[PDB]
Amino acid sequence: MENFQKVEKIGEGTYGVVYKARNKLTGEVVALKKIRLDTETEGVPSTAIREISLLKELNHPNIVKLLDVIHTENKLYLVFEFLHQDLKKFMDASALTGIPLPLIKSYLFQLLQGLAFCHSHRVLHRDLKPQNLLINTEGAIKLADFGLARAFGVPVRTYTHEVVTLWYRAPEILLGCKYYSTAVDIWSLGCIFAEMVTRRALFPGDSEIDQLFRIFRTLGTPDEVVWPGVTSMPDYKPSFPKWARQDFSKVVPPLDEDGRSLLSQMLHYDPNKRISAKAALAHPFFQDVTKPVPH
Amino acid sequence: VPDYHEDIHTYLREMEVKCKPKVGYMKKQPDITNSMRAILVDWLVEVGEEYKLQNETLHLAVNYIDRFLSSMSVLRGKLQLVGTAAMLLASKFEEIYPPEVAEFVYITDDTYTKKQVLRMEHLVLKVLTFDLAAPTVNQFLTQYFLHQQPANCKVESLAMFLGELSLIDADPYLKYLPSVIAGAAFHLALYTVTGQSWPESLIRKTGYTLESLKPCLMDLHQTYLKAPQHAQQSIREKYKNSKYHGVSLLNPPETLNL
Amino acid sequence: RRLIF
Repeated sequence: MENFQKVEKIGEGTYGVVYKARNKLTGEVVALKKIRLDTETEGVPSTAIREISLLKELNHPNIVKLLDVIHTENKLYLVFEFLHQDLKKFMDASALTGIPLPLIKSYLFQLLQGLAFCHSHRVLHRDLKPQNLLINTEGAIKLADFGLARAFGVPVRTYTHEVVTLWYRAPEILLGCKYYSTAVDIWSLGCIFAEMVTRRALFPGDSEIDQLFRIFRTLGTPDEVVWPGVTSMPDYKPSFPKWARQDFSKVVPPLDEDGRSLLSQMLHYDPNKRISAKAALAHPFFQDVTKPVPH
Repeated sequence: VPDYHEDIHTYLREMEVKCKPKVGYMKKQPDITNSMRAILVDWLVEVGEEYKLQNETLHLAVNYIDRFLSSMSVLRGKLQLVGTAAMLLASKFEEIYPPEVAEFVYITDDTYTKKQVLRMEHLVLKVLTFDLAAPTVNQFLTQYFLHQQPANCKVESLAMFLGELSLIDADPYLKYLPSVIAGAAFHLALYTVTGQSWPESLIRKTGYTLESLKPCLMDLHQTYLKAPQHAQQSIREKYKNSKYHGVSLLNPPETLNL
Repeated sequence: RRLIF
């Protein structure tokens, strides 16, 4: 820790105050997360148990590098690679013009790559959303904040009262599914892909039930044909309105047919049919991909 | 999305070799022994029942404990502190919300303080280098169960049951990787309920032939026959519940007819 | 319980 000089606080979150810092010996700039933890009650929290153990196995260009973990009597410092801001902050500032399409293409390509690496190493991210995606100035984007990420060597039992964040939750979670699957990360990403395109949230609900219905109203109320098992999902109700799917063209205007194709596959209602990250990468929407730089 | 079913199984096979403990370890431990390791794991089986924890959490805690005694000498009076710490860590990693530290302390009857528990947590994490995502027998079985034709609930419970028994006895089971024990228990449970055999699917999936499974399987058969006698019995008691179709009862085949 | 070792 003596080799690190604190430069400035760069926001907070889980763990507390994140600081930008510079290694005095190597010159490297770093993001320091500090976990005062509780040295009399709870110990290391699970978020850090998870983020550390899982990140240590996930070395990828589109996943933030945990560079080090420093231990002492009563502090645990985590040293991460530095990236100056998140997609949420970059979207709030790109409202007016919008993130240009080719930069959305490149962010989605990279995000799918990192998520593909996660899924194939049996890790569900679990909390994919714009504030948990970081960017540099050269056009890279990375999955961050693995605090809720979980290994799936055995299926992951869901929270009963979900915590993750309403607007990016998959309808299976909204319907009380018992286990998560890789698909829930895909749904989040597709909602994120939409949000970058149209500048608004895809399904900005105001309650769990309103969220379900905002989804049902846009993509149509699902049924056994579309989604084998729906009527049997724990929180399904026969009284749910049967909406007919509106036109997807008007839902994501700027997207060409290829983009709409990919988006609708990332938002399939049945989890087993939802496109995976691996296949999404071969989608034609990515044949003209480049790496532009954001302004 | 089983486009990763392959990769996951492949990756867990890669990680089980990296999360393996020193086979010899109990030998080079001047105060603790297998039989005491046996009592501790049997105890964790019940701490698990008391707090209605996942079997995976129980498997994970055993892996941590072995990997920890592989590098650190522990006196018998502190053994229960290692394990107690490993269950907390395992609980934090695997459970939706872990038990409070204070409960892990309570179940010891104050043989350790809350701070001593937290301190050991910390030490367990240094020694393990935060490598808590260890593959387990229970993880391999689950992956194997997708290849049954079709799923026989009694076969799943009983395989699970035999997998736990193997946690109790470093005695032989530390010499096999989790996937092999998993293989052996599945063949054994299947064989016990129906008379069928390590399916071709799995042979093709695992790269394991029945013959490759034969040493561990003979050990596991011995353990199954000998189980009503064992000093430790929390597992059999756990598996008498309707939850597992009481498989713990059915009579072990006296021969493997292998 | 304290573990008898």
